[PDB]
Amino acid sequence: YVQAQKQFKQAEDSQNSNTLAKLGYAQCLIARNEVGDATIYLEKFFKENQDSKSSEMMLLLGIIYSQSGKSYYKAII
Amino acid sequence: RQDYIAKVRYQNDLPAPPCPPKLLKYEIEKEAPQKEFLKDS
Repeated sequence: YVQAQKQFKQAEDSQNSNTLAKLGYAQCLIARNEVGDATIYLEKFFKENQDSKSSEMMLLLGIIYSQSGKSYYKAII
Repeated sequence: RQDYIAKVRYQNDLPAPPCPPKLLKYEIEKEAPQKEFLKDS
């Protein structure tokens, strides 16, 4: 998980257009049980890329917000 | 005062507990299946 997350970070630094690398980075953050860091990273990516049609990212955001509970409206959206 | 006999008693009695049927949590409502599902390749 640490090595895969580092490789995803290097891929992101090499080419920022690789959305799959950033989503895998978020998945690796989930793998290391870093729920809060993954949530902050996902919020940053969504606010920077509001026009991106990353359906799985929005599904993961909805699941995370449902787990949090207080952000239920964002989960609905 | 010899007049009409009538009693006034406001009714604010609390009802009995309803005990409704309990919902069953989904598989995705537990942390370990969530971890298995999100970490899918």
